[PDB]
Formats: sequence, structure tokens, C-alpha cells
Amino acid sequence: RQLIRQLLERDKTPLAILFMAAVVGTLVGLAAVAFDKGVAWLQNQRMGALVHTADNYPLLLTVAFLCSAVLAMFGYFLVRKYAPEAGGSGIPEIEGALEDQRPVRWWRVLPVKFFGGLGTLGGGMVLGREGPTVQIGGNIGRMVLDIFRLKGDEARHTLLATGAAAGLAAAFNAPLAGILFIIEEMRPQFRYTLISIKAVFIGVIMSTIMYRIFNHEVALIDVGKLSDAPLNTLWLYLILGIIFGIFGPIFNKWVLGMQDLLHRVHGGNITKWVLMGGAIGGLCGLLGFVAPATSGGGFNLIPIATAGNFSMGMLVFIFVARVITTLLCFSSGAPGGIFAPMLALGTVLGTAFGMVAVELFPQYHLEAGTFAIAGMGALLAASIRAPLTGIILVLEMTDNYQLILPMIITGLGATLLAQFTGGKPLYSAILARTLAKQEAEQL
Amino acid sequence: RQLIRQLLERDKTPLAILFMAAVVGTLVGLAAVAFDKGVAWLQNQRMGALVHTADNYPLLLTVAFLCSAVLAMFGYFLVRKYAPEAGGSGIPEIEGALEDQRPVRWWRVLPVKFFGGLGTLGGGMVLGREGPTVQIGGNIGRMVLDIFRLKGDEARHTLLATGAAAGLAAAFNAPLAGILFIIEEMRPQFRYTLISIKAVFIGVIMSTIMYRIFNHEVALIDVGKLSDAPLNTLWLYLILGIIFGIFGPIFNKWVLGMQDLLHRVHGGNITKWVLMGGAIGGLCGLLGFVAPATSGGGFNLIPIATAGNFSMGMLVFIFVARVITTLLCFSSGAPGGIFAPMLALGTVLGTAFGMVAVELFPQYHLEAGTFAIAGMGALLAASIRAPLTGIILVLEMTDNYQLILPMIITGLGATLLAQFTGGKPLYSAILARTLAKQEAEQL
Repeated sequence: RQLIRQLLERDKTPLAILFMAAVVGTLVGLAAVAFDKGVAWLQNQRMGALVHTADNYPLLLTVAFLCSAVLAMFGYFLVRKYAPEAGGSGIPEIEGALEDQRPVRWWRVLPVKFFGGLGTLGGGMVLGREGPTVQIGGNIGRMVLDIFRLKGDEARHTLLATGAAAGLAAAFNAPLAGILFIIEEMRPQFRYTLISIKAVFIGVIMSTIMYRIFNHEVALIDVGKLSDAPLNTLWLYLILGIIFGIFGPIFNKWVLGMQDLLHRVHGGNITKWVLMGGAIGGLCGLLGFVAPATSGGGFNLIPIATAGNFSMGMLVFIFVARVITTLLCFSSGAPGGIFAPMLALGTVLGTAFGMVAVELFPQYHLEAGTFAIAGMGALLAASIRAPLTGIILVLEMTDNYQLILPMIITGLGATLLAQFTGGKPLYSAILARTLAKQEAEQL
Repeated sequence: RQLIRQLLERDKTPLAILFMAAVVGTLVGLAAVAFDKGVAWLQNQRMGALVHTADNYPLLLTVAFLCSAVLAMFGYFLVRKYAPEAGGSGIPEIEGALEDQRPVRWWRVLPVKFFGGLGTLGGGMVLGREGPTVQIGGNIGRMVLDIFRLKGDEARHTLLATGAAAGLAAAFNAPLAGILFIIEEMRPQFRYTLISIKAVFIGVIMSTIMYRIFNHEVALIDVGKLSDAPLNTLWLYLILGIIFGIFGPIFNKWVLGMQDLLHRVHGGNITKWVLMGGAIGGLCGLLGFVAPATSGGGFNLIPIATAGNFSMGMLVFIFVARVITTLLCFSSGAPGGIFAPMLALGTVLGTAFGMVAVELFPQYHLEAGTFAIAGMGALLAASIRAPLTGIILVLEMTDNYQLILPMIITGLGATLLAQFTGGKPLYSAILARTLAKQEAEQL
């Protein structure tokens, strides 16, 4: 009895952290599958809501405008009222909060992030499902810490990391990438006091279990095992890394220019902001079936594009149509992520390069899908600049683990030429911009 | 012309780091398949020359002692003369050398770690090819630096790291577990600058090419595809993690105790040291015919044990004899690593747990083979204490990527209870003991 009585005292500090990290991993992961089910609902219903309007084409178009636009204004008003920091992606909002720069207001963000991510993802916009859930998990971790009573010196900065690692592993069914987002991408803020990485592991394996209780599949993207990319054709992946690394910092300077462009066209008036957000949501709501691949989050049409079901002109149309609507849906202050549509843009550009290369090179005997799968995790390394989770996320969700060696080449050639071209990581750039705006506002 | 002329002054020393990183990454990776060819030869040739004159059993056994007794007396004498730092593993020596603690002498270490790892590993010893490959990789990373005379301070700490990751990428054909090795296992030594990790990426992807040109296999371990672990049976992997977590610090205290125990046997003299090591090499060479599952690197019995065709008592005898021949081989000062023997003695304990888990309660439809993959990278997580390196190293060379949640569950359960128990990482413990002996030697 004296042994358990002494380990009750000497291990009271680090074991309560893990016992609460299990509660964080349950809470985000239950809230995350509630979010995923609630966004499958009120989007599949609006998709199948052409059954009562089977002939009236303009009266279908206007009702598809309004039925997404009121949902988009419901998403934007909840961002603008009671918690103005819930907009944008949501990852730099806790990348600052792992440091002592940004403050976490869980009692404000956690309702509005849920009911705004619903309102702007079920509206058929071009946001992602992980941007809400990562910040939602971080606020859930700080909420568990504040519901209990701890000092918060190391306990806060291990529970925000556990919440991020258990949100990103719940939005993607990627447990290993949930750890590697904390280790690789959010490196210079995460402390790693060697009892905090066990809290990251606790949160990851307690959130992915709650995902796999509800959503019964094998992977997220249902693309089969492609052909193994042999040797003497990896220089094509090096050239694909060159192309993604050139395009990468050309991208997200567009999102940083558009973030002040749409700031300039509305000023600071909130009625002139929710109306613009509702107009963007209504445009991408009417765009849901007149061109169903130019709209949407992007998890569909990835098995379509990696199978070669599109022509080259169709693919460049899909690319230049998806880029601009990703800009107008992410830069406008919507509560959704950017980490998911970059996967779809990478898919489209990768299979366009594959359909070029399989025609140009007969002496290689290629398939146009391995370039798509490889180039998926290249725009997540040329713009966000985290290639070790960029390759591992698309390994975890597409099951194509045999082409990990072309994936590392097309991630490395992406990040190398994205650093030689003058370009910062996008999340670090957004965080530095909003921190400079915060510290210059109160001067 | 002028564009290249302005290009050469911005990325002046980064491009030199990446070009010599490609040189290190291509020198290693043929210097590892040279190791693998020279260790497959004079092992298959050795056993073939013994079974050539296979007329009588004890006269076969005495020549099976004398061959690989002579190889062990070659290897131990080669470690003791001209290079006394090449003993044991080498990962502790270059983990110290990534700081300013242990000095690198490539001109001594490179021609003797090669020809000592040949003499010990091909001599049927119980130590693998990631010790004498990661040390060779780091020393090649210093050799290319000294030959090309870069002469910097970031250059040394970058090229030693990219040589270490190239050695671990070419040792196990794992391009992911090379980058994930000097991120977690070498975390408090390696500086994670922007141009260093891309030199690691270059050094790993230029070495996996030079491995996969020569070797044609997809993996190293021939476990085809096991069952998917259902959500009912996930607590059993936590119980396996707890068992490996209490076996964690009993091992590597046994290693550290047997190291000074066999140091007390030889005293301090090269003659008794070599006469001990020759007896150990002759013992593990003679064991290659009586019980051949108690020798070698330990890759022969892993697909035998993961398939259900052993017995419980045979697994107990294999594990016991494997431990008594693993401690006595690594702690005797032989140039060989401890990843692959630990994997080979972890899969036996995992399979022994699986054969009990199937038979106590069949109402899970549990295959007893899926615990072998879970128990391979669960003693690495307990003793070496790089769990994200272990659960990636075991999945790179088996391609059983569907139990990636039980991998994290048992890798958590190993290191959690190995932290509640007073255990250290074995490489940090060996490096601390070596640094204490070095600071005690100078006075």
C-alpha cells in the first residue's frame, strides 16, 4: 500500500496530464465525428434537393443560391459576432497559442467554430474539414484544463498540442500524421518535455478510436493500389517537384493579396462583410451542380482525376476554376481550412502532369495516377512547407504506400525550389501577419 | 549568364551543402550494398563450404567453430587496434559526435567498421547491419567534408546527420525511418534549420536509389498481408505494450551490466579481449547448425514466426537463447548494432503473446500473427525509446500498414510504463557511460 501511496504523490503531476489527455482525445474525436456527420447531413440533403424541382432550371438555380447563401451568412455572422478570431483556417490561431502570443477563448470559439464550420462547409464551399477541427481540438484541450484545476505552466502547452494532434487525426483518420503535424509543422513552439509527446500519443490514439467507431471504412479516399513506380522514371518526379516548387510561393501570395483585397472592398463594416460572404457561398452553392468539380471541398473527384477520366483541357479548366474559388472562399474570412483543397489542387496538377508524361514518354510505361498521388502531397509542401507530414498524410488516406520513394522526391523538389524562390510557409506568414496587426492595433 | 551570376551569391553555401549531401547520399548506399554483398558472401559461401564436407557431425562442428572464430578474432582485434571507438553500435558514438563531445576519425573508422562488421556479421553473430552502417554513413559525411574542404560549423552538424540518416535509410530500405530517426532519436543534438533537413532529404533519397538499383525486393521481411486488427482487440495491444514496457528497462540494464561483467573478464588487455570474442564468435557460429534460429541478424525467423507455424515452448526457448546470445554478443564489444536483434527478439515475445490471446478467448477472431508486427516495434519503443522511428521502421520493411493504430497503441504502452519504471534510452545511456569514461581517462 505504501508503494501506491508514494506513487500517488510523486507522480501526481505527470499522470493527471495523461489522464486528462485521454479525456481530450475522447472529447475531440467525439465532437469531430459529430461535425463530420452533421456536415454529411445538410449537404447530402441539399445535393438531393433537386427531386422536388425536376424541370424548373432557373427556379432550381435561385433556390440553390438561397439555400446555400443563408447558410453561408449564418456561418459568417457567427464568426463576426462573439469571436472574430474563429475565421480563416484556424491552425495559426493555435500556432501562436502554443507560444504565449495568442490567447485562447474556448468558451467563445467552440460554439461558433462548430456552427460556422457547418454553415460554411455544408454550403458547398471550397473549405476543408480539418481547419475547424484542429482549432476545435485545441480549444477542447484548454477547456478540459479550465474545467479541471491545474497550474497551466506546461499543462496548457501540452494540452493544446494534444488537441491539435487529436483534431487533425480525427478529421483525416490519419493517426501518424496527427503526430507528425505536431512534430514537423508546429516544431518551434512545441516544447517536448518527454511527458508531452506521450500526451500527443494518448490524444491521437484516443481520437482515432472514436473516429473508427463511427465512420466504418478503410481509408478516406477510395482509390485502389496503383502500379509501383519503377526506377529510371523518378526524374519525372523531380521535375514535378520543380513545377510544384515554382507554383507554390506563386500561390499563397495570391491568398495574402486577396486577404487584403477583400478587406479593402468591405472596409470593416460587418453588414458589408457577411453579405460578401453570403454572395460567395451562394456562388459556390449554385456552382455545386452546373460544374460539380469546380465546387466542393475536394475529397470527391480525387478518384475521378487519378483514374484519367478527364481530358487535358478539362483538367486545366478544373485547375483554373478551382484555384480562384479556393481563393474567394478562403481569403474572405470563412471558418474553414486550406489544408484539404490544396490536396485537390495537387491532385489535379499531378494528374495533368501524368497525362502529359504518359503521352510524351512511351519508353517508360507509366500510369497517370502515380503522378496524381505523388503531387497531392506536393502543394502541402511547397506552400505550407511541411513535407514529412505532407507525404505521410497522403500515405495515410490513400493507402498507396509503395510509392513513398517518388513521394519524398516530389516533396523535396517542391520545398527546395519553394525556398529558393522567395517564399515563407503559409501558416507562419498568416500568423506573423495577424500578430503584427494585433500589436499594431493597440499602439 | 547574369541570372546564374546572381544565383550563385544568394544560395552560395546552401547549394554546396546540398551538392555534397548528394555526394554523401550516393557514397553511402553503394557503401551499404557493398556491405550487404560482402556479408551475404562469406556467409552463404561459409555455410556451403561447411556442408560440402558434411560427412561427420562433430568434425563438421569443430570447423564450424573455427570458421567465425577466426572472423571474430579478426573483427575484435581490428576494433582494438587503430580505432577503439568502433566497438559496440556506433549510433552512440555519432550521437555524441553530433555534439562536440566525441571526435570523428574517419580515416580510422571507415576502413575498420566496414571490415569488422564484415567479420562479425558474416561470422553468424547476433548483431545487425544498422550499427555498422549508420557509423559508416556519418563518417562518410565527415570524409566528404574533409576532402572537399568546406570547413564550416553548420556543415559538420549537417553532414553527420545526413550521413546517419543515409546509413539508416540504406540499412533497412526505409526512406521514411531515416528522416524520422534524426528527428526523434537525435532530437536534443540535431539543429533543425531549413537547409539542414533538406540535406537529410537529399541524403536519404540519393541512397535509397543506390540500394534499390542493386536489390530488387520490395521489402526485407516477407510477411505478406495479415488480418486487420478490429476495434475490439485494441486493449490487447495495450497489454502487450505494458509487458514490453516492463521488459524495457530490464533489458539495457542487462546490457549495461553484462558490458562491465565481460569487461572484468578480459581486464584491459587485447589478448584476453580477442580470446573472449573469438569464443563468442565460435559459439554463435557453432549455433548456426544445432539451432539456427539463434544466430544471424534475425530476419530469417520473422516471417516464420509471424506465420502460425511455431510452438509455444519453441518460442520460449528461442526467446531465452536469443536473449542470452544477444547480450553476450553486443556487450562484448563487437561492431554491430542492436535494432535488428531487438526486432527479432521482440517478434518472438509478440507472437508468444498472440498465441495466448487467440487461445484464451477465440471470440475476437484474432489471428496470432498480427501481434508479431505489433511486438517488433514495441521493444524498440521501450529500450531505444524512439517509438515513431520504430513504428515506421517496422512498417517500411513489412508493408503491413493497416495496423497503424495498434502500432501506436503498443508503442505508447511500451514507453509509458518504461517511464513509470526508471528506464532511460539505451543509446543515451551508452553515450553517457562512454563520456564518463572519457572524462575520467584524461586525469
